[PDB]
Amino acid sequence: IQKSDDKVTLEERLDKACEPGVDYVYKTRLVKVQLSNDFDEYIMAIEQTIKSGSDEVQVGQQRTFISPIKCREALKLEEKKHYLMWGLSSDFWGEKPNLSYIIGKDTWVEHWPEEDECQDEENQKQCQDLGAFTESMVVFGCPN
Repeated sequence: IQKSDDKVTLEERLDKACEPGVDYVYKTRLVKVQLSNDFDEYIMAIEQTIKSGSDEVQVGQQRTFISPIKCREALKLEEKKHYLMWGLSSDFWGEKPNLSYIIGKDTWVEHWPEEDECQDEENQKQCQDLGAFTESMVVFGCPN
């Protein structure tokens, strides 16, 4: 989703992440990046489950994000970083114990800076929006 992180507000995240099309909302980390000729895969671990969907995954379990190689320069996924990823349930690929996901055009990937990295003035607004995002969907959920 090519909306910029400065152009999106907290209320835009509240409107987009509470849609019934959007199935999963997670703040997570990634472990392994495997680069292949067909598609690049990301073994990725659950840090929090902000909004669980049709996949029953627990905190600390690992899943796989599949992206095409042309998005490898576009995603800019660096290892041991935190990312906010949401999206729809149409990106189911495998079966239930071996579920794989697809980074589609409707998949929201955002850089989540760390707790020390919130101390910068450039990352203050993003940390405030993402903290109020977590404190709105974890504690109170999504209305309608």
